[PDB]
Amino acid sequence: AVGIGAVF
Amino acid sequence: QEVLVQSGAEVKKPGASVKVSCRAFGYTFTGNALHWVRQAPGQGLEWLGWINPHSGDTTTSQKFQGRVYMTRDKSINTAYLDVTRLTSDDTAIYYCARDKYYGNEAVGMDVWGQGTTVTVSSASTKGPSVFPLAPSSKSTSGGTAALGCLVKDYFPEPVTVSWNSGALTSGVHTFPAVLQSSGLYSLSSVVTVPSSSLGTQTYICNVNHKPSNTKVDKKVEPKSCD
Amino acid sequence: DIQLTQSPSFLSASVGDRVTITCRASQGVRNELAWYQQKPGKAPNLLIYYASTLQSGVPSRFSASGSGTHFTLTVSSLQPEDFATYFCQHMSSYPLTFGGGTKVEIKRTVAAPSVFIFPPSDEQLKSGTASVVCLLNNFYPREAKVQWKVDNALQSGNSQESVTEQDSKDSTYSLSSTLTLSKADYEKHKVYACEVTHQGLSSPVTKSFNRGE
Repeated sequence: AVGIGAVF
Repeated sequence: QEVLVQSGAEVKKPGASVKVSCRAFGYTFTGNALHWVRQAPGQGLEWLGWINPHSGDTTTSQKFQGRVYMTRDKSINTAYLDVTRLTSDDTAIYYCARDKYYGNEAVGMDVWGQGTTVTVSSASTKGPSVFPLAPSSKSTSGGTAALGCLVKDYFPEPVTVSWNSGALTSGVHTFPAVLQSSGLYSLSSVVTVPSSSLGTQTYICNVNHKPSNTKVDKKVEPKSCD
Repeated sequence: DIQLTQSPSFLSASVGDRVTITCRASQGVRNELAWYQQKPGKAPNLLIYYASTLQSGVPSRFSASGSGTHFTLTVSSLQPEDFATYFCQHMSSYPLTFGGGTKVEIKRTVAAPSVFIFPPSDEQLKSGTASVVCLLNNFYPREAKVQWKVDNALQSGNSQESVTEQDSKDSTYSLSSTLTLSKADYEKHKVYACEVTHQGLSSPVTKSFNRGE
């Protein structure tokens, strides 16, 4: 799926 | 629990900008992507974009790029949506919504803000004109008369309508407002009552419009013929 | 953009029925598909994600299946709180898009509307406009044809309807149709009529009045 990067 | 709380309703002229805020409580704000979605009256759901609150990275739908901007402020757990160069086509309820974001990908929107209504129009604030919808012997149906008030030409939404200061509730229908071709709103509120007692009962509609700071009453009486 | 087409768009059902709602995608979206419920005045609530995983807090009478381009949401043993609009959504590429919705409303017996017509008030005419209101009260099903006839001529383009949400007590609808004319156009004609066609009416009902009487 689309993603918008890591969040930790 | 986990909640998102948005800022209050906005009213703007075409060409203006609006900034809507959304604050997260009960979970780590920067742990989940946050979407912005809008819904115009009577219509479906349209995705504007989303933001990673940790990094600040965003994706904006093609049709809003260069016009809608998403930011955040970690110190107050708040995301912002700035919509610029507004037109009446931007009138809608705007939602922020958290993604479950398992695996750092979109999965589904599990916590939603309560929404923020944004109205864009060239109209100016105006309280309603209130006209009686008078019952007539000629309109009797069985043992029933219908009566009401027409609440015409106000801007922006909403109005509130009661009858007899809230003492009359049974049989009342206050219709959803319609946006007229003039750009002002209108609605009617109606009630069914006994025909037999129209000569002695009292019916007053109470119409309040907070944006214009107006409170109006209209008595509604049976039509007589001379 | 991916188009999500839901069918049916509108459905009537009873408590205890099983409802099957389909979402067809214009290109494949794998399992990257969610379903939502929305009630009037409220944000949507998530029901399903990963095409078939149930969201925590959702009853087990909700289930879903599919992949690729064909998905199905099934609500078994329908309960009163399940009458709502349902939407699918994909997240397989940008932009995210939603289906057009499927509204599930509750069946009840046919009820003909009571019909009332209201001439414009003298107060409003004094201001340059005339609004004529036709009210259809407490009817089922929702489908109703309301036509304005002015000196026997059918009107078009000068009226607006508003409908209530289905009543939580009696499962009926009420509807207003408002004909709005300038004073000049109102004064052109004499006989104002609203004609109502509805399943509960053996023949159409007309309510009318004569301007200035």
